[PDB]
Amino acid sequence: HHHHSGESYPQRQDHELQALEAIYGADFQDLRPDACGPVKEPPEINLVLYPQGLTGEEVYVKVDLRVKCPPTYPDVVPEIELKNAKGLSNESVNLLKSRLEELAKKHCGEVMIFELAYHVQSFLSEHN
Amino acid sequence: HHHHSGESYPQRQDHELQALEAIYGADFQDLRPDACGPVKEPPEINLVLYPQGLTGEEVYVKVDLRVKCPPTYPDVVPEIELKNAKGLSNESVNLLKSRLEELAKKHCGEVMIFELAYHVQSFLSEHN
Repeated sequence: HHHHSGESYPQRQDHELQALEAIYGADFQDLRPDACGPVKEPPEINLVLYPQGLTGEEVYVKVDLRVKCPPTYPDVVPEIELKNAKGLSNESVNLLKSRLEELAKKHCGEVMIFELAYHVQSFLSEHN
Repeated sequence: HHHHSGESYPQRQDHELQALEAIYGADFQDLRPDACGPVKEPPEINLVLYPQGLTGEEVYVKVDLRVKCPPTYPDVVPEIELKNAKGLSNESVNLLKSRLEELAKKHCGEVMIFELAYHVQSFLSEHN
């Protein structure tokens, strides 16, 4: 009745955060403060995302992907927010948020932030 | 004229392998032998993939995702192969391979093995 990997929800979430930091690096940020105790707060991360395959150093379209993973993630959808949108209209931001929440529902059962991030990168490329 | 991350192709490929090992763990395998010299062969990995959100311990449909990344990856598509297919017909395996190579073409410019792996997991769930 448990996931085939045999890992708990915190281990699956912690492994995804390590994977996100390895690929995105400085564009990834764990917004949780350094806890002096043994309790780990639910992960809240920020991903600065650019159009797919962006080159150079001059950006025109970008947005920050704010993801808060509840304890039952990824068996439940995470809290998705879009911040610091640049070069996007209000209708395009609402559309992207609706598509991400729709993607998150179909992605339940597996960690999904990598798929949400690529969906944003592909979306930004279509509006660039 | 270079990627916005400022990282080279080997660094982007090595970061993806570290991310893949963190999430998939034992289902991920680097098929490159341990080189005693300083030259790193092109990454050739194997991903044992199951239907999305598979529970229990009894598997019915599964396949291994064989990916070989050329030096210019991800600016060029990687070599994709499907091995050890279980519960899938020959037509379904050829379809999955065609969809993965189509996905890889649209994903050029960013690392894509995570998107290829989820596409397989979602595909296996539709044939389960």
